[PDB]
Parts: sequence; C-alpha cells; structure tokens
Amino acid sequence: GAYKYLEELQRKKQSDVLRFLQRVRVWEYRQKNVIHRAARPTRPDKARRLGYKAKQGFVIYRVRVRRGNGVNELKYQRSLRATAEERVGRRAANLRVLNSYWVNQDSTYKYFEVILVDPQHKAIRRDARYNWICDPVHKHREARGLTATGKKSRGINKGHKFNNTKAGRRKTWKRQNTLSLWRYRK
Amino acid sequence: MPLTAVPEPKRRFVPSKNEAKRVMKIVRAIREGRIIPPKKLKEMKEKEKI
Amino acid sequence: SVRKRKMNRSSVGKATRRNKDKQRKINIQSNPIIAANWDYSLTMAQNYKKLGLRAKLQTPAGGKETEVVKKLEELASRSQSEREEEWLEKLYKKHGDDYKKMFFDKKLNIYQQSEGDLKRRLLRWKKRNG
Amino acid sequence: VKWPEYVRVQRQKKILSIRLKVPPTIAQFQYTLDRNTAAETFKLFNKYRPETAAEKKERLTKEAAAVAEGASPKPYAVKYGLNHVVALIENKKAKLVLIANDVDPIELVVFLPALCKKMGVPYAIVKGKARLGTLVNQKTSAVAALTEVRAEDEAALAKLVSTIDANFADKYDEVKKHWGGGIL
Amino acid sequence: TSMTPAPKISYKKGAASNRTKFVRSLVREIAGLSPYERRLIDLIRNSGEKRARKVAKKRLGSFTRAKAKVEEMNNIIAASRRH
RNA sequence: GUUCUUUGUAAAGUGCCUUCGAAGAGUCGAGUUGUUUGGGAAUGCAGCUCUAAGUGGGUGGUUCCAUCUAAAGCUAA
RNA sequence: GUUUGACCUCAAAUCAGGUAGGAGUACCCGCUGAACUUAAGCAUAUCAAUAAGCGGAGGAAAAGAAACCAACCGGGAUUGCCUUAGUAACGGCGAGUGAAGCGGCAAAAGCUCAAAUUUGAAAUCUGGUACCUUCGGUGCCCGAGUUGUAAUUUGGAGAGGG
Repeated sequence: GAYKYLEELQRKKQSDVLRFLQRVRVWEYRQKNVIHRAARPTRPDKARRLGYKAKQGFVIYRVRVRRGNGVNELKYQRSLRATAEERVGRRAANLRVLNSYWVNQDSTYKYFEVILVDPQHKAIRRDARYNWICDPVHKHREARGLTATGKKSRGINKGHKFNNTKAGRRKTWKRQNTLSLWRYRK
Repeated sequence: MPLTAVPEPKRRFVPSKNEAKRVMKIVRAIREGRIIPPKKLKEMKEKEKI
Repeated sequence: SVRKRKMNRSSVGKATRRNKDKQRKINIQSNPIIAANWDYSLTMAQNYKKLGLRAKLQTPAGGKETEVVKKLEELASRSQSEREEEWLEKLYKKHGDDYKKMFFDKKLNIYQQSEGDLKRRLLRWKKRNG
Repeated sequence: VKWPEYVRVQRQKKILSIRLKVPPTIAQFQYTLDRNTAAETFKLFNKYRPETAAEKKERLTKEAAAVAEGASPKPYAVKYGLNHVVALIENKKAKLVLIANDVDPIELVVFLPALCKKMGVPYAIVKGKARLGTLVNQKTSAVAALTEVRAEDEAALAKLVSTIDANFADKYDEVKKHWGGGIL
Repeated sequence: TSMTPAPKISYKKGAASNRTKFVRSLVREIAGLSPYERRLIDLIRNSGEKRARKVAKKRLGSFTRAKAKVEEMNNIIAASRRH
C-alpha cells in the first residue's frame, strides 16, 4: 500500500524532512485563526486509522491550545488535547467529535487536528458502520471524556492499577462509600 | 524480486464480474421497462422537438 | 411537589395506565404448539416440566412425550438462469466431455474456470434436461 | 497597497518556499521534466484516458440492450491512485510512474521517487497535479502509472522510458545530494 | 497430560516480514537523521561507541534502547561507507 | 397460515490439498514538578524536558517461565 | 501567448436543505474545588478526591469483549449483589483510611475499522430533478471522491487457486 510508508515516516519527527515540514507549518498555523477548518488532513494515514473516511459529512478542524499550568504550578489536571476537543465541540455544535491527533508543537502552543462527523448528513445516517454517532447518547462525547484522550485522562482501562477508576472514579467512590443494609441484617 | 510473494488472483486474468453484475442489473431494468434502451432513445427525439 | 401539585389540580386529566396485571401474565407467542399447551395457573418452570422440555441447562440454585412427540412429528417431516443454461449448451455441443479441452477453450470458457466447476454445472444442466 | 489575509499568507509561503534551506528528498521535486518530454509523455498518456463515467454508463447499457436480446481483450488504461501506484511499483508492474511536484501535504509523495529508484521503476516527476488530473477524469491525481500497453504504443513507451532516463535521471543525479533553496 | 495448545501472536513473536524491514529501512534513508542521531554518527567516528552509548542512554529511556540505537547507527555507517 | 416475487455462470459454509501472509508514535518509555491512590512494589493522572523497538512490546511470577496485544471504534440485560 | 484554460487555497450570497443554543436535572459522565470539623497546640493528615461553581448526556448513563487475572489439575468482556473483609496495603504506623483475585449468585452476546491492488474497468455515496406501491424506490443530471468511497479481510487468523 501507501500508508505504511506514511506511518513510519511520521514516527520520525525530528528527522530532517519532517523537521522542515514542521518548521513551515507551525508558522503557517500561527498566521491563521486559533480554531479554523482544515481543507483536508495533513496526516491522512493517522486520520484514517483514527477513523477518517474521506467522504461527505466528515470534517477536519485544526485547533490551537496554550501549554503549561507554587503559583505557576497550580496544576489544572486536565489535558491540552481535551481542552482543544471541547473548543471545537462548541464552535461546531452540529457535529460530533470522533477523534483527534497531534500535528505540530511549539514552545507556546500544541496543535491538533480534530476529526468530526456530521450526524445529520444522510451519507452518515445510512451506512451502518457510522450511523451509531446519530444516536443521541453521543451528543458531546468530548465534553464527557468519551473520546480516546478523555478515556485516558479518566484512567479508564483494565487491571489492578485502575481499580480506583475502572467504572469511573465517582461511581466507585459512591458505591464503596455506601452503608448497605438488608431487610434481615447481615 | 517484488517485495511480497502474493499469489495473483483469477479475476486479474478473467473478465470482470463487477461489470457482469452491472450489465445483468441494467438487463433487468430493460425487461421491467424502467430503462429505455439506447436504440429507442434516438426514436424518442426523431419524433419530438420538431 | 411542584409539578405534581398542579397536575392533580388541573382540568387536563391524568394519563392513567393500568398495566399491572399485564406484568405477571404475558402470553406465549413464538410457538402455537406450546401456545395451546401452557397452563397459565402453573409457573414458567412448572410448564416446562409438564411438557418435558429442560428449562435451565445449568443446575439451579435452590430446591426443585405428550407434546414433544408432536414437535418431533413436524421436524422429521436451486435452478439455473437462461444465460447460464445456454452457455452450458454451447460447451456440450462443441466439446461433449473433454474437460481439459473444454476449459482450455478461450471462446466459450471466457471465465477461465476449472474442470470440477464445469462437470458440476453440466450435471445440474443434465438433471434438469434429458 | 493593502492585501487580504490569505493573499499575504500565500505570498509569504511563496517566498518561504524559496528562502529556506530544504532537505534533499524535497527539492528532488522542482528539478522536474522539461517542456518537450512532458508534452511527449502526455502524447502517449492521453491515448489511455480511463473510460469516463458517462462513456462507461452508455457502453454497459449497450451491452444490456444487445446481449439480453440477440471475446473482448482486457483494455488498457493509466493507473492513478497512490495506494494502487505504490502497490504496482514494488510488484514491478510499473513501466512509467508519473509523480506530481505540487502535493497538498508534501510528506505524501516524498518516499516515491527514491522507492522507484530502488525497485528499478523508470519514474518521472512531472509538473502539476492538475495536469495529471486532466488525463484521468479527476481534479487531481498526485500519481499516474502505465502498467501494460497496446503494441502500437509499446515502442514509443520504451523510448519514453529511455528519454526520461537520459533527460531526468542522468541530469538529476546531483539532486539526491545538495540541499535546495540557498537563493540569496 | 498436556494437549499441545494453539499458537498465539507473540509466539511467532516478530515474524520477519520482508516488506516491513524494507519499509522501515526505506524511510530511514529518505527522512535523514534526527539532530541527536546526527551527532551520534559523528561521535562513533571520532570518540567511538563508548561515549556514543553514554549520550544515547541519557537521551533515550533505558540501556536496551541505547544498544539497538547505536547498532542501528553503526549499520548506517556500515552501508554508507562501504556498500 | 395464504399469496405474489425469486436468478446470476449470484452469495455463502464445511473438510482436505496447494501458494502466500501487514497488526494503531510526541505513542510506550525515561526523567521531572504537581495532583491523587490502600497501592510501601512508587496507584492513577496532568504539565514540562528528553523520546523508542518489531523472533517486537506490556504485565506478572521462585535460570528462566507464564499470560496479554496497547497507543482505533460500537454493543442489550 | 501581453491570450486562453486547468487546478489549489480563501471568501460571499435573506442561495437549497439542514443543525446547535434554553428548560429540567433524582440518578448518570466529566471539569473545577474549599472550609467549619477531627486529630494535643499542629505546615502533613482528616472532613474529602465531599459541598458550592461550570459543562454534557439518557432512559438509564457509564463500563465492556484483555497490552485481564493468576501461579492453579488454571480461570476468561463489563456491571451489580453476598462473600473476600475491616483482610492486604497506607498512615506524627496517631486520629484514622482501606481494596482486589478467588468462591457463590443476578444477568449475560458479541463484534467493527485502519494497516496487504477492484485495477478485466469507483463496483461507492450526497444533492437536484420527473414519476411510483413514499420512514422509501426507480430514471436522468450536477457533483463528492483515486490525497481512496465500495466489496473482501480483523488473529478465534485471514486471503488466492484446486
């Protein structure tokens, strides 16, 4: 194919080709708006393996976020990527945030390219592989951390290590902090 | 040598079956009468727009 | 309450639904043989052992041929297209039974099919004909 | 004078394209096939336009209107998707692979000239993705390949290979070296 | 008694795959080198593998990282110089 | 239940023989400040520095062994 | 050719068609986040990953088909209940905090993409438009699209032939 050549190309980020590509594009993205729409994905390989199909109803938005946070280390423990996903969720409120990836970074700003599906588009409402997003249980997945990075920041996975946050940390706290009393007292 | 030793399929040598599917779909549409054939389409404009 | 207080005071009327007796006794639907022989006074598992059929394949927690013959009774009890038929007519009339020559022919076997495909399809053609 | 935002951006990007030192896997583009050889490549490539959607529809209704009431060789056309071209190359099914110099993300087609030099596929970086688009019923194509050919066009194709080898690959053996864009 | 179980994914662990070896090495030559690797290949020729692995270990995560990386760079040199 | 349509060298499945055969990177990881956990094993996460490999890689268990396939997505009770 | 024409990017339009906000908020998913108090006076700690604040969903939400647990004669998505169990572990080892595997039971269900050429044929789709048996179908047209929509394939392998 062609995307394996692309995939293994973008794994080298400080390599002289992709160094130059990233040098031009970081400046070019500064000259535009903060949240603006991309004509097409810059990394179509990574877009596609995160589930971007180049068809009507699929949108790529490019987004910018400030970096960082002991007053200057009063932390703010939510990610930069979740902040970005939420902002594009509000400017494009008719869409549904599917996934997002890293494109270019800087001293001040990390950039992302969110991928968005139009659930009202009839090319999405048919085709039984993508019409799950039209179900109203996906209205703002990025606002509730149901995206890839949100599920990471929530700490939702499997095992010993995620026992405090496997069904969600609020749910497990409320469950284990409940005096359960039966009719015939145990 | 080429990178992979993938066996070439029959369809790369045989006449295409997707083409056969489309043809045998239009065939049905002509029997049903919902596609007017290219031969009669001339006759529909030889009688009209005069 | 706030909303319930008004709704119990208004002249609109409540949307009263008396669906409590329907929760216990749901009619059996998927099989008319079972639908005729199901004692509604008995429970689920009692109506299974009455008929004979096993209700739970794992051994339950706790302490626990009249109709199955009728089921056994009702359980003991692809043509070719015009173009495909005419294609096999052409192959048989030109060759006969020489499948090596029949499949190496560029004019009639346009799809480069094997010998087994040809003898199977021709026998389907021969069974439907004389 | 005062220009718009986007006009200023594309003019700034134009001067940025020149004034930076560039890595030699890029600027291996823009060292591209000249006017005569480009016109002669297309004089062959125009004979193999993929059958346009209208032409295919009318012909396959002609098949239906004839064959349902009352042998052909496999037809040859140019091959035009990047997944399909980089499939064809490395399987050595490519005799001439044409690569556009202007691609929206440049990173897409950077491996392709050197993968063609690796496989022994006689490639030519031709100027314009629009110009490749024209011969292929698409707006843009990025890549166009010529696998198989009619025997009338075979000798011309083999000479097109040898002309491109001499004109392109021999004049631009220095292009694998030398970081481009040192223009003062 | 044992029943000789079905094979799994990392039992044929990293199945060779002639094509991906080719693709990784194909991108390796095209992309150039990262600025530290660019220093690392100068450091092998001048100072040797001793200090080269020292810098690589500080740069990367663990020592097993620095093994594979300096050897990778030694194959860059072994191909570029001779063949 | 009754009934109208089904087609096209159409779509599958079983067993054997024969030829091949990829698997998610600013991500894992490492350091680091801060938060957080029952998690002393440094439990999770966030920011910042640096940043991998494919007979890979992760997680456990007294020379090794076992068991998973990450960094993509849906799904009732 | 000092002309004409492809594209690329960026706009506009009371353009055609859509869609987002606000309410409710018990439960549910996030973000943000204290203090009174309790600890011997008390920067850790505790109340508490609580209340308040802000966003986002549904009939449930979330979770979910292992980068899981184990160390067995091995189990096998999640969730929930009894049990583990005030156990392991944390803590001026102080006030105090505090699980999980196993076993029983409730309920159970599995799958889908990206990455290997349809290349004997973009097989795909949206809209406009005229009919019809109208949660749609059919015909024609403008497009989206090869910087990849379809069919095949997902490790339990799988694919091409016989």
